[PDB]
Amino acid sequence: NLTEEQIAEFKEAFALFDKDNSGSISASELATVMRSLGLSPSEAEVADLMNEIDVDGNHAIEFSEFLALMSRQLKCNDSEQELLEAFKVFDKNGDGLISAAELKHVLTSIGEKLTDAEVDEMLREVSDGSGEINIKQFAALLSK
Amino acid sequence: RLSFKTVALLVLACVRMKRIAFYRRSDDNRLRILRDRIE
Ligand SMILES: [Sr+2]
Ligand SMILES: [Sr+2]
Repeated sequence: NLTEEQIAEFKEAFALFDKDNSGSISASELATVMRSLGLSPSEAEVADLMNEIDVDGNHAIEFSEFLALMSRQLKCNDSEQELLEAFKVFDKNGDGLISAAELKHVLTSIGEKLTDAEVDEMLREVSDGSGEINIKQFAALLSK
Repeated sequence: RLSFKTVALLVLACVRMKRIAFYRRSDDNRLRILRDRIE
């Protein structure tokens, strides 16, 4: 599934968690990196992650388990690029937001004649009080 | 040397773990309330 280069690249990332170069990621290494990035995992969350990811049962994430953790991201790279391209179809001015005027232009392109009021309402249903739709909301919308 | 890609992959891995933990904890809580409700 993975090339020699893909393995190498993940190994470098893995090595950044592994502060003492022991060949695995401890609960303290995991908690430290996550906290330094502002993710504030609780102890119960860290304990759960070690249990779920290190199926070897040593409370130390090995490289093979790190790869299995990240493999879905590789499987999903094409979908992520498509999502961004689809968002760009709406977002003509490229400011990372979809407005009602941009939604209207797509609607017209595909032969859907809606009043401006209906376009406003269409956008409002999925915007969160906002006048525009951002990439997060675009993705959330497609999560059913 | 150290590349942007390497840093980005560390960040992605951390974000994925945070999300997994959040949703596992949230699933465990909801299964517990339903366990009680079932008696
Ligand atoms: Sr270590
Ligand atoms: Sr825009």
